[PDB]
Amino acid sequence: HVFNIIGAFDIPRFVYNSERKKFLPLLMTNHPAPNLFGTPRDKAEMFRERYTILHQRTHRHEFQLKTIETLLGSTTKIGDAIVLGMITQLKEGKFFLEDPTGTVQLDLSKAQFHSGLYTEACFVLAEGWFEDQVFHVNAFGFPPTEPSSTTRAYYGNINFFGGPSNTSVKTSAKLKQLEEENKDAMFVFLSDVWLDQVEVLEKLRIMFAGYSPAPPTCFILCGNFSSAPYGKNQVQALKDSLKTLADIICEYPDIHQSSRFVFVPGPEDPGFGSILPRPPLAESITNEFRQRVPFSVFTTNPCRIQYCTQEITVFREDLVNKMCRNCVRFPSSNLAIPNHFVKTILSQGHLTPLPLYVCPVYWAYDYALRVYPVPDLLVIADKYDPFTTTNTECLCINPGSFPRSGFSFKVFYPSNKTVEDSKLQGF
Amino acid sequence: SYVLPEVICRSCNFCRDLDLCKDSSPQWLCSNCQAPYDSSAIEMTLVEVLQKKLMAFTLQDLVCLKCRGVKETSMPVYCSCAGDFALTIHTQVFMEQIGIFRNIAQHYGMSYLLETLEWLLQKNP
Ligand SMILES: [Zn+2]
Ligand SMILES: [Zn+2]
Repeated sequence: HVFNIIGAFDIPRFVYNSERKKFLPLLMTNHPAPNLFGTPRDKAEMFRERYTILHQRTHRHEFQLKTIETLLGSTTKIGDAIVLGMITQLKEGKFFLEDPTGTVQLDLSKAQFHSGLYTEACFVLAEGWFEDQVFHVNAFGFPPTEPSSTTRAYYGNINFFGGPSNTSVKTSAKLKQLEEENKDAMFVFLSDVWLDQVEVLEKLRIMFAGYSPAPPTCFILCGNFSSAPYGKNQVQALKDSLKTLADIICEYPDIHQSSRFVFVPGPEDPGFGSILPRPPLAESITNEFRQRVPFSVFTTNPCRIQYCTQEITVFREDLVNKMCRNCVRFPSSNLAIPNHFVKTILSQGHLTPLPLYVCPVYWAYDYALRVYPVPDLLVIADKYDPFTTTNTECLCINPGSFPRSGFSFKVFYPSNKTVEDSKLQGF
Repeated sequence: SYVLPEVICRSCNFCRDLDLCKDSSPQWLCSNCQAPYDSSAIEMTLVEVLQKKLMAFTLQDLVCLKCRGVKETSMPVYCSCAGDFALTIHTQVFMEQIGIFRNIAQHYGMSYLLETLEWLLQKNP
């Protein structure tokens, strides 16, 4: 009840009801259950839900939005209009705006953008005028982000996050107590831990030695556990590497006996890593390691971690480059890319606010990639430079690629929501 | 039968497609030299074949049953007609693929491929 690891495929599914205006448990609805191989309808619902979660959220912030069918209908020029829709590039350079009621040709040639990383498939609030079946946009913006407190105020204490509890953990004065008492609680995040590289192993030793006098609550080691996924034989190389890691962890009894280890797999690791959510590394691959290090769990990607009253979502993906390669335009340089980036993820309330061809997702399981309600800590382990930002009450960090960031990693003290950094390059 | 396009013999570099159902001896020998193909390699290639096909399925085009028009948007549940969109890559055909692959695994001691297959099945009641 104090520390739970929730896999993507165990995330409680909720369906929004536009009528009762509430989120209902899957079995409490007439909505078909999810399967890996979905139906054409499922593929459509994927984006409908993405639109619906934003619509519902946006309708409460309050401006008068117009649907697209409303515009496509009109026989006259609609001077002013703000529409919530998804940007799609049907033809190169030709952009359109889509919503449940229809699609409309977009003219963004004179549009201005608020901060954020605007990409193909992002939902936006487009303000402008309409005439002759074309929507001329003056300004693009993102639907306003709704903080946890607000979501909780409207919907109650539904446990959207998942885990043992049947009610939100942010409403447990008991866990709040424990959370504030355990000031030494600490989570260490690393990414691209290439176990096949000698230097990576040497730096993990230094980390274990340095943490022995005060072993962290948990080490979250993120994916791409091999610097070389070409291989003389991939699966066995990974199994061998884990043997070495287990040996090193066992050589530091203080860490071995106190610290929990969580392994979040990357897109290049064995398994179906290129479609999300992806399952954990195969048990045949990890059995041996788990026998020597019983306090470990190999989870999905993304995955959710619940610690006392705090929600932590972890996602390993080279997301920033995907977003950049699919941008409508470059954001203004008066704000750093990670700040634009985080605004996007939270405003979209989704980890992969991109097209399926860019971020393949099992249609029926898209809801598992949601970032709403906003969590306490969002970890996007990316090969992109490390960073720590704070948007809408949510701490968002990226420890970066361990082997390529001078062996940098991030530390999170839950007691007072503080984030710290370390770098072992010089050793 | 089931063929793997151009498998390479690590011993002599001889390249040729390999029919897994027709070229067994439980092993697969190179045609040129008679070195046995690394089962481990075959297993992994089969796995990748499942991935590539699982990917093809996830990104497949959708067609209208009334007009043969490919879906060009994301949200519409129906077509400009009132026609329904249908899979261009079928679930049934994928399952069959899994049956074949599941057999080869059962017969050649490919525990890893069995695992992936099993998961692939468990997530589709
Ligand atoms: Zn040969
Ligand atoms: Zn049609």
